Amino acid sequence: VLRDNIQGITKPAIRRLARRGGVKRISGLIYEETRGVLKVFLENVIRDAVTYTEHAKRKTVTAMDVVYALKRQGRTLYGFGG
Amino acid sequence: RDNIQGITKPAIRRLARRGGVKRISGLIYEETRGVLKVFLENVIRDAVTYTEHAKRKTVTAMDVVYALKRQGRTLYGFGG
Amino acid sequence: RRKTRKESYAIYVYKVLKQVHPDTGISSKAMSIMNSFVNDVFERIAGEASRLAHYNKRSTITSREIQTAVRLLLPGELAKHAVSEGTKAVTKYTSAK
Amino acid sequence: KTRKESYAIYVYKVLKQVHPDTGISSKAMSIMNSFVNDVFERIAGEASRLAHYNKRSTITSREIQTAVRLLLPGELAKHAVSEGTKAVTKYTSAK
Amino acid sequence: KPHRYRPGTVALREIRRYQKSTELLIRKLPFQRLVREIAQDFKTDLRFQSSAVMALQEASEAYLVALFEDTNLCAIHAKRVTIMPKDIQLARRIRGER
Amino acid sequence: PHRYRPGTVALREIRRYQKSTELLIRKLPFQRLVREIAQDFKTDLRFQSSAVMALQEASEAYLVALFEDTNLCAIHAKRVTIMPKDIQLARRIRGER
Amino acid sequence: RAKAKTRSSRAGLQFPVGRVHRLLRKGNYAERVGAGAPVYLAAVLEYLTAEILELAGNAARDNKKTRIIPRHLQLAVRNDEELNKLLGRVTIAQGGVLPNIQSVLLPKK
Amino acid sequence: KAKTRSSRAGLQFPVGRVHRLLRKGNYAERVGAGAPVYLAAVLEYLTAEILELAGNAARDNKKTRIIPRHLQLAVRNDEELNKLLGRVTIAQGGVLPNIQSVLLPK
DNA sequence: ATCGATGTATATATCTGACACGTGCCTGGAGACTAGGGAGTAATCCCCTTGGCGGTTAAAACGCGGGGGACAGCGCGTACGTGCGTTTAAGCGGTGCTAGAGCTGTCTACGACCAATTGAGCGGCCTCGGCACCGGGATTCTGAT
DNA sequence: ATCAGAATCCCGGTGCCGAGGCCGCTCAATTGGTCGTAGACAGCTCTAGCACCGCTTAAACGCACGTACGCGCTGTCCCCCGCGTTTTAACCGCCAAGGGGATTACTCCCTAGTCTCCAGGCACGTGTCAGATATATACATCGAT
Repeated sequence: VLRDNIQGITKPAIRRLARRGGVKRISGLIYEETRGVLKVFLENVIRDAVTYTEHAKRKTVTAMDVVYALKRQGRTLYGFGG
Repeated sequence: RDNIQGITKPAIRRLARRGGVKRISGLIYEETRGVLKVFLENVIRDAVTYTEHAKRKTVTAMDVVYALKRQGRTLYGFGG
Repeated sequence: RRKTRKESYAIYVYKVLKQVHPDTGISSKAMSIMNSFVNDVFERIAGEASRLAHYNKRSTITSREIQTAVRLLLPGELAKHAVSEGTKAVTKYTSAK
Repeated sequence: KTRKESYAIYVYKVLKQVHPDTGISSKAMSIMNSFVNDVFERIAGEASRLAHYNKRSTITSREIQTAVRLLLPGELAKHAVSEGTKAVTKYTSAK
Repeated sequence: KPHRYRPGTVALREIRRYQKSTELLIRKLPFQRLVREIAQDFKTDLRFQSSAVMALQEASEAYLVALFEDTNLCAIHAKRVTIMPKDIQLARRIRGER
Repeated sequence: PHRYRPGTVALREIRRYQKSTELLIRKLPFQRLVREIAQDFKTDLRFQSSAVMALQEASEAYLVALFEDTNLCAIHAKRVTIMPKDIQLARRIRGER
Repeated sequence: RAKAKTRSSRAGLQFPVGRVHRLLRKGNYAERVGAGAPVYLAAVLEYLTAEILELAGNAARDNKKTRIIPRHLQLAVRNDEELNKLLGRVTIAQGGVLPNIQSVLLPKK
Repeated sequence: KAKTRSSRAGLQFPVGRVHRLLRKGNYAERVGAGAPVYLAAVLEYLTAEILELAGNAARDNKKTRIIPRHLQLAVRNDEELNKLLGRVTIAQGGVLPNIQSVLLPK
């Protein structure tokens, strides 16, 4: 059972994500806040994708399942099938 | 015309009070009139599109509900 | 003439109301809101089940598709209880004729 | 079946029509194919809702035109609508 | 001296009163004239069902009230109480409307 | 020795990562995080490599757009540093919080 | 010929299974529609109606009323978290808003 | 000898495939003859617009091959297609090179 | 200004794998013919939208005083950016194997379809009680003392 | 703490109009039967996901240090609030007209369905060239003086 993998989203990764977003200066609690936000977003999308998977009676989460999960929330993603 | 000024300053203040606003700058009224004119233009353009498709000459409530639904804001109690 | 039939969920909403609140009534505008809500949730669940059947190259909407669409759209406690009610209804209906 | 259906060749033909010296990456190809599928699904769903609202049982050029005017932004909608009626006119003339 | 409430008391009373009630806060004939003026640009000689203008007004007022909620939140974020147009612009930009 | 003025290496990083296209989260810890999150919904799951890649693309796009709105609402507060209250305001205005 | 029995009565529902079946068939959702799909859908619609109507009747009691008006539906929806999530993008006409003042705006001593 | 419907309409997109997708996609019980023609023309236009702006973007980066970065630049730089794809994420597309004025050095 | 550090762009050469083209096939699209039903069109009716008059009253407009809040300036201290040495694990490349996605074949349960029946559901009519409007006393709450 | 005044809450009375119920009707759901087909299940293939080992090296991490920025405090002035007075136009009611929205009936043409065929598009294969990588270098920009 995989555990404590939310800290694998390291502090420099969050700082790079902020730099791409245009953020020039970052607080110290932004890292924990961003890990929580990312955990919530991933929980929602992975729950929708695992629901799509279980409907097809598969055990492997297809990329098209993730695309349909994203489309369901309105976060349409191009480049992994239509 | 003067019709956008028909959305008076006290009406905008009442809308802000319902929104929970305690203090209002003097330029909020013109800003809000502009915001309302653009939201209204988008909804009414889509409603008149739905009307013209039906070959009608009147804008029905249903068409407004459909235009709103396309905008992603859904109105309950006007039909649908 | 006689006005053509406009179907609505008014009487069914009223039956459910008399079951949950036997003495509480409902205005006409609130009944129209409940009718719009039932139509909206119906078209959401039906569109999601349609998309589910289309994704899996299938051509029938079953209780499976409606259950998965309820799991997708409805929030988890609401989905869990709606799935329980729908499953209970499909079993009791299949048990009878 | 082993075959999969995509808009690769048609996108390439349009690309050669527009910029007849430029290729396109496979990732960008997948993005263009999913873009065509997504826009098709939007326009077709809007035309289906349109035919359902007016108690019609057929998608015609009018419903596609109205769905284009609904979803596409005004410059895009205007030029796509004018060309679409030109294409329908060309098809009916040639039959 | 005639009694005067301290600046911001009547504002809070108005907040409570208009959050307690449900009537439309824009006068119906000005909004109706505005709707017909705006629709004059998309098709001439249009007509409107009364319930169409009523639905447009309900939607417009709900949109403006939610916008003023977000505007007030981002005004308080800037350690302020007055809402400025830059607050409205921030709320619309974060909401993906600009 | 030579040292840069606090803020220009940050702007250099901003220009670098806004000109670039690589993924900014390491792929293996993100994949492990995806596995850990998905084990709750269903045990013994499997993921296509493209599925985890799509999840990562969506996560990085979402976080970058959230940081854009966070930056905007931090400048709105006449600051340059982004605080957690900035993220909370951006999510509350977006309609997710 | 056997006495007619409604599908809703067979399923033990108040919502119309037959009308939901006709709407699924005419709604252009699939070329075919299962037999238990309108039963399941009518059960889900009846449950969601029961949830909102129970909360709205509670809100109407709290305002000492015996009719449900749009204000009571709005209060019932926005006061429950899960239904407010389900109806987040939804505007309820004549519903008003939730009474909510930010604590910074309240007066001080 | 059979002449294809795309050549009749004067399009590159397949009128036959669009008609088949309309008929099987459960949009209506019937599909008019001009509907796939109109839809194929509109889809071809959006493809042509995206690809024209992406080819311009590829020329700006001195490339002769459209990659996702050029599609992202084409989409986010034009306004109409940014409105059209405003809720859409493009994989490997990156972001627009935008820095806020307040953060620039004094 | 200025020069030095310094990262970043730019120009060229090797490689490499992925894209652009060919081929064979097969299955999906085109020509042709059919029925049938959906949509186009024309007449009708009535309802519901538009337009006008009048009053009247509540709301909008306007003026004004002032207070409190926006905003600018300043000081400080601490948290964050930058750099550097260390360490840690991500990445890449090869290899294994087996679970499970995917395809095919078969057949039976199940849903479309269709005709006859009828009872649930809808439109219309009527009435009474919930609610709304009015008015007046009670309570709350605010601000000046 | 107190107290007066303004606003709101509450309590009761009267009315009114819309919600609730009843009844006729009609058409849409039910029942019973038939038939095609789709999807459930078995079985076979073979792809790719998972697991592992090893090496490398670039990224993460811990820490030191300085300083820029967040934040708290203070002063000022301006501009929004709140209230009194005037004006105006929104609203309610009432009436008139007509136009267009909904309905029905008739027709015809337009699309589904089937058949027959054939060519386009899609796996497989291949080769070659654009771009990735590497290296040196030039160049502009940042920084301390």
